[PDB]
Amino acid sequence: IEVWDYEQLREEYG
Amino acid sequence: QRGGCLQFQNLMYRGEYLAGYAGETVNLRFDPRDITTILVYRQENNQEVFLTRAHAQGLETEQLALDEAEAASRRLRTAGKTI
Amino acid sequence: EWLQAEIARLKGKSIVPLQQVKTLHDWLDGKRKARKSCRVVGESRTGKTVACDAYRYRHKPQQEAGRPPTVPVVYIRPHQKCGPKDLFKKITEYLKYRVTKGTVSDFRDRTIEVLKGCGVEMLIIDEADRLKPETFADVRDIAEDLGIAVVLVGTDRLDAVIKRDEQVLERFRAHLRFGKLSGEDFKNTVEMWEQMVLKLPVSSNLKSKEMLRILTSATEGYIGRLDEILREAAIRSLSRGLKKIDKAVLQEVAKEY
Amino acid sequence: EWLQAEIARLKGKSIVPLQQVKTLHDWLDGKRKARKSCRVVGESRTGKTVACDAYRYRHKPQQEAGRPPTVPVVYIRPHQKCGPKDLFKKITEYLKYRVTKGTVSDFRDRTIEVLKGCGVEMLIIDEADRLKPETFADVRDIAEDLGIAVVLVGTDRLDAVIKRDEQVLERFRAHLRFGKLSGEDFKNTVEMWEQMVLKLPVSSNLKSKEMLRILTSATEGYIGRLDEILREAAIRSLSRGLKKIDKAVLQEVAKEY
Amino acid sequence: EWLQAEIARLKGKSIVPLQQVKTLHDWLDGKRKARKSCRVVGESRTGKTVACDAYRYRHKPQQEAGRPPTVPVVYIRPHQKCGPKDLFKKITEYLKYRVTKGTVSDFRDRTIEVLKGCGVEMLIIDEADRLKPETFADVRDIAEDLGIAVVLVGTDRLDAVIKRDEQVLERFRAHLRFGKLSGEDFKNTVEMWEQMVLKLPVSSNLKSKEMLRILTSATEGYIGRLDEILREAAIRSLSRGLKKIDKAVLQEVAKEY
Amino acid sequence: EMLIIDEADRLKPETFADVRDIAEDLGIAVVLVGTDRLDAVIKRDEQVLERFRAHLRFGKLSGEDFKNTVEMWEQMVLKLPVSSNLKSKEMLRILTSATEGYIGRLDEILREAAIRSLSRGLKKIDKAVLQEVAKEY
Ligand SMILES: Nc1ncnc2c1ncn2[C@@H]1O[C@H](COP(=O)(O)OP(=O)(O)OP(=O)(O)O)[C@@H](O)[C@H]1O
Ligand SMILES: Nc1ncnc2c1ncn2[C@@H]1O[C@H](COP(=O)(O)OP(=O)(O)OP(=O)(O)O)[C@@H](O)[C@H]1O
Ligand SMILES: Nc1ncnc2c1ncn2[C@@H]1O[C@H](COP(=O)(O)OP(=O)(O)OP(=O)(O)O)[C@@H](O)[C@H]1O
Ligand SMILES: [Mg+2]
Repeated sequence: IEVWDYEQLREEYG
Repeated sequence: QRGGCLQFQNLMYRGEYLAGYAGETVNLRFDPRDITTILVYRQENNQEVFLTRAHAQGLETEQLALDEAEAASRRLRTAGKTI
Repeated sequence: EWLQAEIARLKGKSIVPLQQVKTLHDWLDGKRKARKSCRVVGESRTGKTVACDAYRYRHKPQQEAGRPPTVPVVYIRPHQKCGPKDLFKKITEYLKYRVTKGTVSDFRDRTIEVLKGCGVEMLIIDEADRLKPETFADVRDIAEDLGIAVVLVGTDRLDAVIKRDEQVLERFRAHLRFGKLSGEDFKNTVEMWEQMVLKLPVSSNLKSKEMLRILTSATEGYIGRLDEILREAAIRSLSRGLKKIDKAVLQEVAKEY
Repeated sequence: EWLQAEIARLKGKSIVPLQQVKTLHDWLDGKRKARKSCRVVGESRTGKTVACDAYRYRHKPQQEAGRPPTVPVVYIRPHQKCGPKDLFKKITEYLKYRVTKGTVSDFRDRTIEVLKGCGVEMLIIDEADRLKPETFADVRDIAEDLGIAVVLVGTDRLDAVIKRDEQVLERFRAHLRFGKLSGEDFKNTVEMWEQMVLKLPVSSNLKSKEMLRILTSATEGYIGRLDEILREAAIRSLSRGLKKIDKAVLQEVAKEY
Repeated sequence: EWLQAEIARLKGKSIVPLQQVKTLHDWLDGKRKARKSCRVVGESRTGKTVACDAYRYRHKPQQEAGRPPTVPVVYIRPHQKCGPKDLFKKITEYLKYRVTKGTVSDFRDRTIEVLKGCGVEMLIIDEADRLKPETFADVRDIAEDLGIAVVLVGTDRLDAVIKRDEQVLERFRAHLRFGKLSGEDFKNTVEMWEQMVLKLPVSSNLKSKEMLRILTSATEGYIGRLDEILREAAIRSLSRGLKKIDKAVLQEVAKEY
Repeated sequence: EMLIIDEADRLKPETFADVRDIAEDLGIAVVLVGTDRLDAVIKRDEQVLERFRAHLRFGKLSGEDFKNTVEMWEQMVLKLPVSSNLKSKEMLRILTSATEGYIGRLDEILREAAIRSLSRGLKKIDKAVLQEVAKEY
């Protein structure tokens, strides 16, 4: 199952 | 208090008319065998009159003697937890 | 698609004629003719605002070709820490007069002019306790100088504020109180919601004892909760594909409250 | 330097799909589609803010050529003793407008305009109890007037603050509670950190009974302690050259709590 | 000296055909045939003056036989606290006419005469908020009396000025917003800057994950910073005899901001 | 990288919102230093009590550790003309009852004794002069 880097989520954001 | 709250033995009470009297002092009249409901009286023209019944928010279906509420409060203060 | 029309309808809003609304309108019409100031009090989900809007939409602004509109009833709602110039700003905008820069005495003199020119008979002030204490001087002024029935609307907090000043309490003593639904009146109102507002294609028979043990416990008799709980249970039931509400799904919705 | 790369990685942060995050997103979609205001509550290390950032970082802003952004979900966090202007200032900045000097009503009017312009469906307010008591008038207003689901996030003190205003209490009544891990759920979660978060070169077998006693007494079931204990033990044990966590080195980290 | 050629190049300016520029020109072309006044808004480093200037370099003056020059687009930037005379002086001078010792009501009439004579279709007023509040009566008079589209260009303060007057707000109600770069659009733009603007003999490959982290932090999406930073890194690097920009020299630049 | 706040309990209760905010927003460790009263204040808010749990504790000197430390005061801080031999059992009994294991009393008692000693003309501390200083407590 997928787990996310909190900084990748920031980089992918609007 | 603001929003019609009363505080008594650590329990917070609200009731059907209290918010209109915020800042006034009321005589709580209570039964030590079950403090989950309190009668609230106020003074008008130097005559004490009945105001409303106040109920400890979120435990209206329970019962608590004043001794249970006091002993549990000491355990919470000793434990260091919020009340 | 059939479902998506019902899901749009259920998320909308309507005014149902109820006894408490009918009882307010027949009291406000008396105060409008007699020019008496008064207050509507009650708890925070009894539907006071819908009853006052339903009244504003009865007496519509009458129009004559070249004149300011004849507006019998004004309804306004103040912002928090409302000052005298904020109250006057809103009464002037409501009557469709644009508000220019000026001092408080300019705003006062202009508000007093437009209230006369539009022929106002009643001024309904919602959430009256957002008013700063000094503004009540201007509210009593409007009501003694002009023939205007000022209605203050609010929760019991309002009276706690009002009792701080004799001068106001005495203008605004006459009151109508909104209460909670019970007994036959709660039971009958649930059937009005089922037929008139939910319009589900299989009857949910919500007046049955097992459904009313859920609704009476969860709504505590408030019309605000009854509209919210039932629309949510209807959205959730139709989006799951059932043609009516059922005991477990209404339990799932009521568990959150 | 392979060690220094792991020390730079492990002091970082991640989001894991857990049941208490998947549950929140299914619930918040329900509130967003139905436009119903509500609150999320629970003890301070349950990870409510990560669960809400995982919501904000899904549902990304949509861009249309030269239009203002369409922003389905807004998450803001207020400063201490937040006044009406500070709430409006932050909502305006989050939708990417610069806020120019004005009176409180200029900030109010501009905020209502950008919320309605950016098509906002939901407003999430973290640490809601930093709000000054009067500002809730403006939060109730945003939710009454615009079709916006306001979500308040806080802990058990927030309820002690909400219960001081009947108007807020009867609106923000629907709620979800974040709880602590136990039994099989704490056991299963420890394996997810070992295999998805820590990335140590050999299995540390953290779910074994001799190790779960150590971790249970340390963490009390809080996800915010579990991530903290297991990052600190990984950082420390790699700086001593082991490929694992073991009984004595974990008891060294847990003896700091 | 080959090196002295390159530093003289990087110090200058150039226009890159960004989607946002294309989006403005396509929108203003609708407004130019329709003859509708409008405004362009956005943050100060987003490209607005350059995007407007590129539209002025399209639609350059015609000169058929025996006629005045036809000048479809006029563009001006007022100075600060620009009065009614100074606006007319700029419109007259942009159209190459000399002007001699007028009172303001001569400057007004000579401006209306050259705006008719040159066949002006559009008037782009950059930094519109430098206008004194009274000059908008002359801008509305130009826009109503002539068949001219006025485009006010500016920051979020421009809105604050316009909202102070109903007369203006309504002539200029329509709008387009300039916004910052993000996601794949920032990455594509950095790749375009490298090959289009920098042109160093060896590739720096700045779309590489490690380098976009430095630029995203350093620039925060403004097209302004992105350009300055990439130029300053090419200049500094070239002065030290390097063939490329690299990781260390780019961090040396970005730290100054 | 690190912010250290001494006497943390002088902070007004609301300021902790700003202390937590920084610690969470910026990669900055915040260290709160204080007495047992600090924890009595901290336990008055869950939100704070959980960001700052880890705790190192400073104790009192005892046994061999107090005895060994007395030699360091003699050979590195005092450096008197000839040696007072403060590790001897009778001088340790006087010092133990005086200081109660606190390093902030050991530093104080021995300066007060050494100043008296030198200003009266002694090349060292002795039983009676140290008892004169310790009797002030
Ligand atoms: N007669 C009614 N018909 C339909 N919906 C109603 C009626 N009365 C109340 N409601 C519904 O109840 C909810 C709350 O009603 P309302 O806003 O009037 O409460 P309120 O008394 O105004 O609250 P407050 O006192 O804080 O202003 C709304 O969803 C409203 O549509
Ligand atoms: N779902 C998750 N996946 C990964 N790490 C998590 C998750 N939830 C929490 N954490 C970790 O545990 C910590 C929990 O802190 P978090 O801010 O999420 O809790 P919180 O409830 O917001 O605290 P408070 O209520 O006091 O603000 C985070 O810093 C993160 O490192
Ligand atoms: N499309 C573009 N192509 C190349 N350079 C650009 C572009 N847009 C902006 N720049 C550069 O960015 C800097 C500022 O750009 P620009 O002058 O357009 O900002 P602006 O939005 O006009 O500023 P303001 O809004 O304050 O008037 C200048 O160095 C300019 O050359
Ligand atoms: Mg949080």
